[PDB]
Amino acid sequence: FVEALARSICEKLEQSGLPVGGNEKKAKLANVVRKMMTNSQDTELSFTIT
Amino acid sequence: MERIKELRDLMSQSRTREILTKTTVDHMAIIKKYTSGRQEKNPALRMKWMMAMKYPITADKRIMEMIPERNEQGQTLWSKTNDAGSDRVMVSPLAVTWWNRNGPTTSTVHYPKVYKTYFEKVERLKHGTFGPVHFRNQVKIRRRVDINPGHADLSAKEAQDVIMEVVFPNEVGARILTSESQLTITKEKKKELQDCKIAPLMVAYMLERELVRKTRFLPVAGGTSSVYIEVLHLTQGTCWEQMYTPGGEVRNDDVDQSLIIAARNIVRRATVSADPLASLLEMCHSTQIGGVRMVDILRQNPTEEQAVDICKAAMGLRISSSFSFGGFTFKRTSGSSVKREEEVLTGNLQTLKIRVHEGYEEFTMVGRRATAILRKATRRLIQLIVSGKDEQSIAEAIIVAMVFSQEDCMIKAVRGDLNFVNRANQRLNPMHQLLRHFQKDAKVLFQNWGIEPIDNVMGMIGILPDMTPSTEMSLRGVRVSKMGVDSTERVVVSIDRFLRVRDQRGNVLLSPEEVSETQGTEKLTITYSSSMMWEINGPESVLVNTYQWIIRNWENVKIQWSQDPTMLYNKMEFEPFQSLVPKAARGQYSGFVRVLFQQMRDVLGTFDTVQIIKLLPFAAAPPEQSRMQFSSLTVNVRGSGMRIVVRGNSPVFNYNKATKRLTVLGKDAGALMEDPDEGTAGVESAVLRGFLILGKENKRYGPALSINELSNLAKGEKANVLIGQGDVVLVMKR
Amino acid sequence: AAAAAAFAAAAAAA
RNA sequence: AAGCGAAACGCAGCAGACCAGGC
RNA sequence: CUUCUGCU
RNA sequence: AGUAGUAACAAGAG
Ligand SMILES: *O[C@H]1[C@@H](OC)[C@H](n2cnc3c(=O)[nH]c(N)nc32)O[C@@H]1COP(=O)(O)OP(=O)(O)OP(=O)(O)OC[C@H]1O[C@@H]([n+]2cn(C)c3c(=O)[nH]c(N)nc32)[C@H](O)[C@@H]1O
Ligand SMILES: [Mg+2]
Repeated sequence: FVEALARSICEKLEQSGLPVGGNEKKAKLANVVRKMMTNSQDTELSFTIT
Repeated sequence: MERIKELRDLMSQSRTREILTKTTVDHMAIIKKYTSGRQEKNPALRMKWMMAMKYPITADKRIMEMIPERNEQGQTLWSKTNDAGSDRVMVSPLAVTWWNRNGPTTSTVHYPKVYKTYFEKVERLKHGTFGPVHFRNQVKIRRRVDINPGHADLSAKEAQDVIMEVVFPNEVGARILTSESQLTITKEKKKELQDCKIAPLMVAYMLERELVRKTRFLPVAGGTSSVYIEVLHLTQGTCWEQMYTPGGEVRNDDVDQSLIIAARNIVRRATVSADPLASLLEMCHSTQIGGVRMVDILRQNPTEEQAVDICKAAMGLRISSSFSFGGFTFKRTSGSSVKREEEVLTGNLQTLKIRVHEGYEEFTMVGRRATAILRKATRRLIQLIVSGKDEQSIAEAIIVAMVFSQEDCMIKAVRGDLNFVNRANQRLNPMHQLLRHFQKDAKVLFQNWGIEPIDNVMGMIGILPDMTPSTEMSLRGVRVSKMGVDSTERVVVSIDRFLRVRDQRGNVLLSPEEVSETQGTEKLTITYSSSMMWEINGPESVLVNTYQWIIRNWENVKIQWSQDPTMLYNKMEFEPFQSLVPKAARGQYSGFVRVLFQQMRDVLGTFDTVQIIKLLPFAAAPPEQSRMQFSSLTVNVRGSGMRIVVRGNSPVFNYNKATKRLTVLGKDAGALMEDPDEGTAGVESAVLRGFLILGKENKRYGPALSINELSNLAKGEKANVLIGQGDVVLVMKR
Repeated sequence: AAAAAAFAAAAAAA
């Protein structure tokens, strides 16, 4: 039940790439990262931490 | 009959009797899987190891009477030893080979009928047609595609209902078939499954495969239909495409959808052309949908769509001037409207960008079970007269009309868990999501829509939120007609050079502006047969191929840009890219880039190959002079505005200096040859309109400045400007 | 006067 | 357009006197 | 000794 | 001995 609740919550979170899997996960990550890079201001320097 | 004898024998044993008596049917689901054998955590090694032992296979105890213990060579086919945890005996693979060699044979005419899903693949592959293989820069996008199309007229429940009724007619339960499609399928399967001894579980599994719809996320580049997704590995490659036409018949809905997507792409591309009508005719005559020329398909498939009709008018066929929305065919009888994106907040706090239509308009809606006359204005329903056959149909037609109105009272009526982005975070169509949500539950919308007094008119009856008709009160601008409403007819029209369709009286029926801007995916693969083979591809492919063409023809493009740039800008190879640049900013970007190129040419040296390659596609549109300075240029890609930075590298457009390679949207576009004429020598001269980038700041001419604030400089003075990704540089105004 | 509705993608209300 | 665990159950009246009062 | 087993 | 590497194998239970 706790995992079911967490999964239901994660499905609504854009940054949470856990519930999805396979190509669906890669698609979600690519879309999310794309939008994140887009909405970023042209005058704002950007860095990525891995 | 022997099952009862076996049950008696089980009852006789004490432990078995206790198990049978104590365990309920409900408890069976738990004890059914009560085993000791733990799932193998390394099946490959265990299989490789067990094939060496004498008896790795387990066979039903019956085999002992069906196969000799040893063959003519003396090899033991089976052993009397009992498998641990079951009655199955342990046998060697020689037993399987012996059975396949001289075991008991039976008729197999039932297998193609029960395994129809697998045999249809072979049947359609045998009749498939292979075209030439074209090497291209394939850009495969990940999206949900159909694995098993199933039956279009049956849902999950309907499929299971038929399955159960066909395989286990006695165990069906209280469920009853309630559709002509279900009855026909059940009759056909029962007729086909006569005297079938195949295991019922396999029959049910195969029927489920054939009936239940299944979808999966795959990286597709061509058609997303099941007939195309199954052969996706063979057709679409990483650097090539194999023209393939699967055998058999194709679903009419797939052809209609593919034709719509192709027509929309064609009109969107031809709209930015110098001769839109000629371009549309040439594209339509060259395009093919699933191996069928679009020219001959438009003459047989109505597919009413703001783009299909246009294409038909261009072809001279009579158009319908109608569009399908929420299962209702809308025909605009009077009035006109203009689309515009508006930001709205729903009742669940979500924020959306909906394409609101401005202007009074009057429509006729025709549905399978209803017909209505609608009159709407900008985000407001003026009047609606429904003539549905049933109360449920009336509710459905009203909900569709309210959603189509886009009234604020309906947007605020959205409640509960409604998502406008799928699990893949892709942006769904807000109108479809609203329509689906309100069809699932319309009580809130009806409650919050509003009520108005009814003017007593013969044949018109009001309707209340609780769905009961009333004569004194009704929903705002809603009436129900009991006498019916009138009807489809195709009207010949004339199309001018700019794709503006007009009737016999000259009234403009269709224009390219109303065509939907969504860049969708075709169910059936679309093939183009012109020199610019990527003319009607999607956004990412169009961008990658445009820059690839620029790089491949760089040895000539550089000469043309340096000598006759005005004629080069009008090259047709940039027209598809212009289809992605926003209509409003097209002229501004063209003028800005043209001035930047001219100033780069005036200033001796300072040639920048990467800057020219990056900005060349934006110069194609006609110039529109302005004082605006652009830090980035926006291009539409599947509803997202990708920003190309004028100075520097961005994920959308990057030039790796180490490898001297260009990547567009992560796809390699080519290497730039070493040019002795480049000689950057620090100064850029191609970042600001009328300003030269001297280089690194020095904290002397000024602390910092903005891109727009820099307009204060008159002439000759130098100052520091914060341009790009936080990179302040010294600049000089001419 | 029974008539169709062309393209359709909707389910029944409750 | 979208998409996941890829049986059985709406009462009822006294009546008849006499008094006071209402326009 | 013989019996039993190579994921328990 | 050897495998191998934070602990085993170099048979084990009757
Ligand atoms: O699956 C897609 C589309 O295929 C590409 C498919 N489809 C449309 N028509 C058919 C068809 O006849 N047969 C089949 N098999 N499939 C068909 O429907 C789906 C549409 O997807 P999507 O592209 O997202 O929808 P889109 O075309 O972008 O817009 P949509 O929301 O459906 O609207 C349809 C038309 O209605 C116009 N419209 C909406 N409103 C609110 C108004 C309005 O208020 N006034 C006017 N004048 N027009 C309005 C939309 O702009 C669009 O033109
Ligand atoms: Mg009185």
